[PDB]
Amino acid sequence: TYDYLFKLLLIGDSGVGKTCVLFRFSEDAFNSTFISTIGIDFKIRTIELDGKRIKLQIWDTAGLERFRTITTAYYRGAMGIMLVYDITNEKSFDNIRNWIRNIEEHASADVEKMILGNKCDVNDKRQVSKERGEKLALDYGIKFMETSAKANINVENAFFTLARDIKAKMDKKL
Amino acid sequence: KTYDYLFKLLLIGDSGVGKTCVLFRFSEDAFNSTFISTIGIDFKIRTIELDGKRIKLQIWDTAGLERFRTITTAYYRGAMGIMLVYDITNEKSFDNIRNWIRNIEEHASADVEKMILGNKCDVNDKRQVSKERGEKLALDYGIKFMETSAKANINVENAFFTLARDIKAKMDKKLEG
Amino acid sequence: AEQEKDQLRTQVVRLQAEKADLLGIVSELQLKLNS
Amino acid sequence: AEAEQEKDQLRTQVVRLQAEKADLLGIVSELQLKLNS
Ligand SMILES: Nc1nc2c(ncn2[C@@H]2O[C@H](COP(=O)(O)OP(=O)(O)OP(=O)(O)O)[C@@H](O)[C@H]2O)c(=O)[nH]1
Ligand SMILES: Nc1nc2c(ncn2[C@@H]2O[C@H](COP(=O)(O)OP(=O)(O)OP(=O)(O)O)[C@@H](O)[C@H]2O)c(=O)[nH]1
Ligand SMILES: [Mg+2]
Ligand SMILES: [Mg+2]
Repeated sequence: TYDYLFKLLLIGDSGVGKTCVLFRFSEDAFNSTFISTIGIDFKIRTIELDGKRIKLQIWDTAGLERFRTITTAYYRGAMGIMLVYDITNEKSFDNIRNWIRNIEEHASADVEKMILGNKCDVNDKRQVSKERGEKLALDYGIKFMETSAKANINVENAFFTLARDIKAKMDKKL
Repeated sequence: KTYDYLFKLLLIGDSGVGKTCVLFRFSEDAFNSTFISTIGIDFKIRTIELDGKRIKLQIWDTAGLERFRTITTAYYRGAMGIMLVYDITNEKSFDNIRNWIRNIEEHASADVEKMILGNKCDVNDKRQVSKERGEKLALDYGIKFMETSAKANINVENAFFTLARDIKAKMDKKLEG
Repeated sequence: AEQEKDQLRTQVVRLQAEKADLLGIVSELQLKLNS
Repeated sequence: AEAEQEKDQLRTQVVRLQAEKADLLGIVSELQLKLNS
């Protein structure tokens, strides 16, 4: 049923769109009604890379601090982590540095990482320039893109790229 | 939380005796004859009412094959009731109930509620284990007994409601002190 | 062609509840390993 | 003033949820072995 199996997480502040980004990836849909994640949610999608079947087990964490202990235990064993902020919400962007510390303190040293500046369709309420997002990511040597679950921008590209990077690192070891 | 009580139940017994079919009948009020052996474990929820209170049953349907013994036995701890299922058309499955009871006693709590189900009682012609023998085995162990049929829908509701009642009564008596 | 709309909806509701419980169980098991 | 989802859509939802359930059950089973339940 699959050639590789990759564990992915999405982390970042409550409300930035982690569930919507995954919902767009998982089922090509968007719903604007906010239902904050209770602790954790889970989805499966199998993609193909280099003619091989890649099964993605994707864990969608709650962003609220009340769930930190529950969500943090999923970091061990993760092979790729999406760090998500909301381009209309400067504080969610500022918090990315704290989220990276949480990764570095709990996940594998070589876990693959990617930063997503989500809600890039709401340019009329933007608080974080694309340039500052690219710079933060450059400061940490992490890949970066702006996404929109609602308009379906860079969501496919985010996961396929993360998955490609995980696979290349795996393949290099053989 | 919709519910007032929460009971973890297990079904155990030899492969092919009908544990999954008994649960499917309780869960979804249907029966399918095509055998699909359970891979490790399956899981079903059903909420019933006893004494005007809402009883959520978390029901774990274990694989019977010995290849899955390690996986399935780790579910024993914390179970509050266990169905021990054999197949009235299959004497070996009945003979093995005593081994399943030993597996319960070695891994579950001392006061776990237990019940023996003699399943496929609709297949009267190919019966290998008389009802009297099933009743006597149960009597030897002080455990409740019923003959059931997932297919003809005999005693499936009765079995789960009785086990739940016995669990609930044990808890209530404990609470009141 | 014997499944019907309401049976299917009920199936979805049932699996969604099973999923919710299972996710709770994974989360708690993971915390018990983490000590 | 909003649409019933189709049963084709319902059929797909069930398949997706069953596959999720199968993985989670496997994950629960392996975690319990690590704890020595
Ligand atoms: N315009 C626009 N709104 C979005 C987008 N993504 C999410 N939203 C909105 O932002 C709200 C929050 O989205 P969620 O995915 O639930 O946020 P979350 O990160 O999963 O929040 P928690 O589960 O609490 O951690 C949603 O109700 C949507 O209305 C997007 O790409 N564009
Ligand atoms: N006539 C009749 N057949 C039954 C009954 N219950 C189960 N069967 C059949 O017996 C076979 C085994 O049923 P299952 O429920 O899959 O058995 P199981 O105990 O769950 O087997 P494992 O998962 O391998 O442990 C299936 O072909 C069912 O159709 C019953 O009450 N009456
Ligand atoms: Mg969410
Ligand atoms: Mg079975």
